[PDB]
Amino acid sequence: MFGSGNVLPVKIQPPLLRPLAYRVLSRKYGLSIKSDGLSALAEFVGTNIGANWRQGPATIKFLEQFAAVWKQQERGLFIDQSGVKEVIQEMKEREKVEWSHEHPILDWRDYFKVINASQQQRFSYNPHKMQFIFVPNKKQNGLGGIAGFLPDIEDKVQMFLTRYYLTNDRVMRNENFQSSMSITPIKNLLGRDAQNFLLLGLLNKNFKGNWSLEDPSGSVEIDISQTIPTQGHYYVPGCMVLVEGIYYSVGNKFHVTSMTLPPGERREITLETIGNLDLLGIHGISNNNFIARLDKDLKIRLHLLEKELTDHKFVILGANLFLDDLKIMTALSKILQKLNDDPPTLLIWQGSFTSVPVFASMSSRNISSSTQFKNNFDALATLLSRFDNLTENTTMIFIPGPNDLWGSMVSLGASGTLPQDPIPSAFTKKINKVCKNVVWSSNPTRIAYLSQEIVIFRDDLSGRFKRHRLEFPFNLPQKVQETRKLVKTILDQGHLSPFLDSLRPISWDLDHTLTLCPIPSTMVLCDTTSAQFDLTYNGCKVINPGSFIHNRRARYMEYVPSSKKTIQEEIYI
Amino acid sequence: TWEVLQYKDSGEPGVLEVFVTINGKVQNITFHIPKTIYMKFKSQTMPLQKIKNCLIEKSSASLPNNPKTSAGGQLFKITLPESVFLEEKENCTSIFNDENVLGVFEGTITPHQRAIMDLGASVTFRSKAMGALGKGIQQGFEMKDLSMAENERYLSGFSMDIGYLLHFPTSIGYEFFSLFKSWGDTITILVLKPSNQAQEINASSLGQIYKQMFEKKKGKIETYSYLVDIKEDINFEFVYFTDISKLYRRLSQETTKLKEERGLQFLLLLQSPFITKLLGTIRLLNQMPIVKLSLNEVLLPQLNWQPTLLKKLVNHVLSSGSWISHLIKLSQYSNIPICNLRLDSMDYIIDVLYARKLKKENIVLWWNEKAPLPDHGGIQNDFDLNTSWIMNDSEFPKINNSGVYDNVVLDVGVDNLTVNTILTSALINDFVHDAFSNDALNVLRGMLKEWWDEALKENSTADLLVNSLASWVQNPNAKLFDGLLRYHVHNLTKKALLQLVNEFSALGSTIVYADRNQILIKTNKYSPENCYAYSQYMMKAVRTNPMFSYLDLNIKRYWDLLIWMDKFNFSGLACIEIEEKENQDYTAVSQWQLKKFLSPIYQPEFEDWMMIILDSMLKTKQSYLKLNSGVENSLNGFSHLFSKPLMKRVKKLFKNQQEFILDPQYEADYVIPVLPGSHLNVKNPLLELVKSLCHVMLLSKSTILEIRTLRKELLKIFELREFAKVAEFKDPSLSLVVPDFLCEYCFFISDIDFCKAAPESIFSCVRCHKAFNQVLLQEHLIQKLRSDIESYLIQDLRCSRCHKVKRDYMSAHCPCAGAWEGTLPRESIVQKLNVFKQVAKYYGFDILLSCIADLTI
Ligand SMILES: [Zn+2]
Ligand SMILES: [Zn+2]
Repeated sequence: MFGSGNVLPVKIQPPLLRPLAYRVLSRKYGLSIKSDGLSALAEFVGTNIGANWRQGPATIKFLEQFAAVWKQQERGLFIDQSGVKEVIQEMKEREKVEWSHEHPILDWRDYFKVINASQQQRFSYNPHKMQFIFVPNKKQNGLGGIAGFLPDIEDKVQMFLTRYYLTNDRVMRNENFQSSMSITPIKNLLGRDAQNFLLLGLLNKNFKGNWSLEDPSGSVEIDISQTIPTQGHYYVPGCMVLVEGIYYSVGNKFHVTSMTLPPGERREITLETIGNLDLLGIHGISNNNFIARLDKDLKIRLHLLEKELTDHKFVILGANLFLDDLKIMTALSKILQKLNDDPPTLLIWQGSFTSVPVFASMSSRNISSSTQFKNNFDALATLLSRFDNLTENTTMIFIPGPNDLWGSMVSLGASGTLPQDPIPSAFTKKINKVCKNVVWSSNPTRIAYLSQEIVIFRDDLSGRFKRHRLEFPFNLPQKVQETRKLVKTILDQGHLSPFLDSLRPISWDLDHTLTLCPIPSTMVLCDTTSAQFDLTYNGCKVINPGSFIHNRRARYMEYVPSSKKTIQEEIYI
Repeated sequence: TWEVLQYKDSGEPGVLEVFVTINGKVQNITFHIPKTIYMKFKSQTMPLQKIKNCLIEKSSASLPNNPKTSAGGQLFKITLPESVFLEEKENCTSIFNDENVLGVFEGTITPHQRAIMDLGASVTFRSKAMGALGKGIQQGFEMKDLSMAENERYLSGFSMDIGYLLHFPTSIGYEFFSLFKSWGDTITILVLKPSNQAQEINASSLGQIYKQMFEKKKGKIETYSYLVDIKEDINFEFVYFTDISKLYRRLSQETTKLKEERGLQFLLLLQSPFITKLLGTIRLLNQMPIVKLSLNEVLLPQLNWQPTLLKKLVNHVLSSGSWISHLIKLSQYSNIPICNLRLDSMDYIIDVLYARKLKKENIVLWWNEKAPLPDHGGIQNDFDLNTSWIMNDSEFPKINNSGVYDNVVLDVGVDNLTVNTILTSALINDFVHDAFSNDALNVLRGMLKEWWDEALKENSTADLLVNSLASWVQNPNAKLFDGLLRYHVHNLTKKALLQLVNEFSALGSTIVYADRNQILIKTNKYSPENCYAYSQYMMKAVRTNPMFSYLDLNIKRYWDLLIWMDKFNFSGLACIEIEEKENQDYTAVSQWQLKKFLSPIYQPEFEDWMMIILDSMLKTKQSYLKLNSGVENSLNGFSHLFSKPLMKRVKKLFKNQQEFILDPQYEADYVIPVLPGSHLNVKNPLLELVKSLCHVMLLSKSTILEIRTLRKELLKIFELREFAKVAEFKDPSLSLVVPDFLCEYCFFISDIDFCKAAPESIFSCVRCHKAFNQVLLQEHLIQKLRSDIESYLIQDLRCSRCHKVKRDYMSAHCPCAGAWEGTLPRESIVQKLNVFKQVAKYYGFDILLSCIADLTI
């Protein structure tokens, strides 16, 4: 940390700091000093130095370092007391790194954070400005009724065009289209009789019931008689696909020769295209005037200390675990005892916590279904009280399932709004009296572990993908093949759930969380309709446990991020 | 014969433990039943390469038509045992994990409920080809060995003792166990206490409680005392604990000694809120055949609860026998085992009898146990706007006609409206994606015709079914809750109510209000003494109608002179029964919720002036009727009787208003109250009172000119114009309604309005006057809030000029070049959420406050 001070701290004042305030940093470096920031600086110089603050060169060097650090961030032309607190904490981290550099011998909790779908910063693409632009959150602005769950009426219009121009950028950046053909907007096609064209289009079924491709300039009807699709992919309505074929002006139809998805791009390619924007906000937060920049040396240092920390493990349970079943309770007790042998870093708990959906019943004599949910969480807290190591050393993350209390109150266990909110805090307070650090997050959960961005998602993807797949007239282990098809489709979209709004709705204000234009290094799709798998593709890791029980066995994972390795372990129940 | 007591779930796939009786001996036999599913394929070809011990056949039955699929394949019926079903469940090369799968109908059916449906309460075996019955005894019985039997012989009489066990949870945190022995002479009570300092010993008081209820229930036990119990005079035993861990072991010993007392020939009446946790904690009850009743949580005070709880214990002990005999009478007709049917939930017998007739008529069930959604082939849990629209929208369109009425306004109560609607579906109608399957509704219509015909023979079971079908349809807890079915019944109920309005209008009677129960109409007569025979002729003429022949229409109240705003704001003069009296035993009813949005000094003056208005209106109507008999109504010119005192009273009240509004001594009478419906802000309380009085006087369609001149003269003293912005009236209560909230006691399905109703009539039933628990009210407000939020998020966008729906899903603007606006307003949802926040802050729904807290964050 800091150098050791021999004498005791004293409480020096903003008086007699007056010559040692404006000359040293406000004239040499040009930063205006407010009263509260000057008081905080006087307090911290007092605690660092003591009685030798009048004749100490360390005060002058520390103020020069303060002005220099405020010059790299440029968080403001003024000096704020909260800003002094952030700069002081970053300096404590900075000289901790420098002390580790002096003698080769930080903390992981200083940089690890959890971001829900509501807490994520908003970004939107503009090809009239040709790049990204950040939108400040409106949750603080206005009334909480207006801010919470009431998005603007234009955002439904803007959502799929934003996804379109993101997909257009990701396909224009690829070497294949900087070569083969070029993309023409759909509105230009009508009039060009019998000429070959290549398109990017939102695939849709129109009011007539035929297949169509749509762009912000319009739409055209297509027919899929002559298609030769690319093997290894999934095609569902709502896909934005590359379509090559010939338009005919007789019946206003487009005859498709071949169809494919746009090719993916790696994570570092996306970050160098955007210019290393800190999208999650690992260093401060992005404001309106200044956008937060991820430092390259900071990223290298976090990668180095990530490779230094090798004992950290991520234990992932299988999803769809029912708290009301006694066999699941016994199996959870055994596997939590096995985790009580050695506590991990994070224990991400997920799945549909109750077997039945929680609905407004008409049995007033019996305990209600929400009361059953509360009693099940109290029994879970009673089991967690038996194990001190997990509640002392391991933080836990709670991901909602499709059948939890909060989202499926009106959906009744069905598909609902895609950004499913976390489990209510009033229904689980005893868990907060047991665990030292527990985070109840949304269904798309973006956790930042050092230099790693991890996305957690719980959805039955493969059943919906297989049910609404595009059937054609003209058209190797099976589980592995379908696994590669699912992961390649999801990463080539750059979206968690690329379905239409009729298939699965998305709340309008928070779609950027579900938009996966920055491809994460490792995400965990949790699909009980698919088998367990682990693959890497395009610089991304996609892992999947499926259901919690599979033929009298409880399945869990130990994922180390340092060597990027996952061990699949099953427990015979 | 083999009459069956209990079908019992077991840990083995496809194996269930069955308790029957032979010669009064309770026999336990393991039973093996394969599961039958229905499979929808992409093509007509069957790939069946080698599947071990499975029957695959073609099936000719149509499917439940969910709107997203309404191709070139065929339905197939497949029967296979559940264990080997699990053997090809794990194989991905099997047909169950095929990629040519369209749907898997009835894949979640348990062997237990399948044995309930298929085999009935009366089963017989076949011995035309059987090597050894004992080999069938330990090796189990298959369904090809069995068939149905006679229903009347099932439980004609049993010489078998009951074992009666209850768990009591109290509001103060106490826990009670009680054990009864009919063969013994002991009633045993285990009591938990938090500390030994708390005192609950009442052995002599329990004896006095028994002596109090002895003469009280001697006349009630004796109806069934010759069958259910031998000696009602038994002795009391008690034991006390300060903990719960050894209490399970004590209960285990005291229930294990029953097994050596009788020897596996008795059933247990178990009443505990927790069942699965109970059977996890104690073991010998799980093998024991159990009849079950879920028990309401006992709510008791801190002190003097002890005689109340001992009274309750003696009441259940002495009232068990009539419940047991009612189980026998229910099981005689229902053809369901006595242990497996739930008496407490009447929808189970409805579901199984319905599904029996569905399986008789060769049509695939949507029987789903552990979810309110149907099966629909397993392609459920996918969002569609069709099912969200037909499952979300629960709204009953009331027909409201405000005004003053001098005819004899009739109140008729409509009973069995849903039953008469769904029973006469073939007369109301005299490829659709949102339509229920027609043949299943013909099945239900014929079944309800059979139930109604059996109800006229005073079958109380069938009476309970025909009174419980309307609650079965609305309930998602039932196995066959289909949203298309409920929407079909709700739309037909709307059609039947509108046809009832048209039929009452075809007899020269205009309605005032229409609802599910209460209907207020306006006749052509002026006095009820001339209107009684005409009302009887009208109600018998509408009972003559073929579309309405099962409708229980009963007159509730005669209204002579009525003012109508809605059901929550009405005043006038009424009589319950017609009598030969000069005064006719008339009474005055004033039920203004408008009065509550006023200052407390100004509240009784509103009722005073309403009484003056009513008395002047009766006097004017009587004078006009006597003068004329010997478009405007009889009420013209009534305000000449009392405008002269009212102007002076308003001026005196104005003089009192300009003195004491700002004085801090009298300001407490001048405050505005905060109510959950209130959204407006008052500026002058006397202005609001004058507006309310002139608006209730302004409801008259005939003398609106004279009332307008009176309002013009009254608004001059406040120095306001005739048509000012603040002078016009708005309703000070924003309508918050929850649709179709029914009590479990009298099954009255009503819509509860949380803003415009009194707090006394909200938490309890309207007719039964039995208090609802607040938890399900909170749950229904959560459901209504998320329904409104979901209706905001799934939303068509319309043009500002063309008013055309958005066909191309993503575009800048319409070809008419208008902007896209929501079908729902931007401010409507936030006013709904603000009224939800206000009603949560008023009525103290802490779960709803927490929901707003997590919604804002
Ligand atoms: Zn009631
Ligand atoms: Zn237009």
